Amino acid sequence: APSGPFYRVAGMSYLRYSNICADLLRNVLKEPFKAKAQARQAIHFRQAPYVDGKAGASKVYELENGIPKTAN
Amino acid sequence: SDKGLCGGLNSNITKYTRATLATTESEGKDVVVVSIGDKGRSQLTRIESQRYQ
Amino acid sequence: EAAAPAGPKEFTEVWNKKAPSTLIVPEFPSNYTAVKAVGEGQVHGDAFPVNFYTPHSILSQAQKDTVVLPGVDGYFGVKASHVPTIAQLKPGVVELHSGAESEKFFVSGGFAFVHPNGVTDICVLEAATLDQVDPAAVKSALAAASAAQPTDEFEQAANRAAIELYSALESAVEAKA
Repeated sequence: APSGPFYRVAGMSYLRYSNICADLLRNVLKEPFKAKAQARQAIHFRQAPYVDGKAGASKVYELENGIPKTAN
Repeated sequence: SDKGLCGGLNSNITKYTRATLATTESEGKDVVVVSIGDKGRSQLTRIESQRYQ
Repeated sequence: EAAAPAGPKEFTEVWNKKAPSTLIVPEFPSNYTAVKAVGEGQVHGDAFPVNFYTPHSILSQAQKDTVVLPGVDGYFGVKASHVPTIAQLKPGVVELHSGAESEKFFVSGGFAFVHPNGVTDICVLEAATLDQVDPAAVKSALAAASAAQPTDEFEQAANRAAIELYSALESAVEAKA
């Protein structure tokens, strides 16, 4: 449906696009420097939408390899 | 915060939440209240539960 | 039309009525910045302050005389008093110049500002200097990028981003100075 850049017409946000470009730069670094990459790349949090004060169960992100490049 | 041994941190911004929210909502507008950290999900769902998504 | 002047000093007038006086006024991120954009200055000749930023590291806050940024319509240089510019950058080489020496950070994207008071700001997400990059791993991943063809265009939005980042990284070190 929408217009704009190539990520924006796919439903991909700019924060997902610029992070997909970010960790893909961190993947090809040298190994003394690539050791400092998956530290700042891992996403470890959870969420729960509160419809009326009762959440549901969860949505737990435990990814150590960056933002999901798959569809969302 | 997440663990709640901080002693007056998470309660202070929930005072500052409604001191900021009620300042800027007098036009009959939509408000979504989010919390980062589960000490707010025990503190904000009893003071602002109708606007907590 | 400016009949609604929102601002940090104007947040306090409504906050002194509905919010009680028991709390002090909440702070704002404008109260922690010594440099703004609308108050001119900071150039005083042929230099201009350059603030090169990642979310995890402040890479430069000195004053340079030439900054070469990889904008999406190509590379462009920034002298002392450039035109005020909000330039979106593609993957490429941000090149700083304080004199005869140059530092070449390869960035992954993220915007770059030139402000009407002569200050400039480069706002990237990951900036690796080219000595931290080895080219043996770069086009082996492009061999994994431009070969797989998923017709789901969320994945080839990522694969197009994978192609232009790795290919601009190959010529970042193969065109060495």
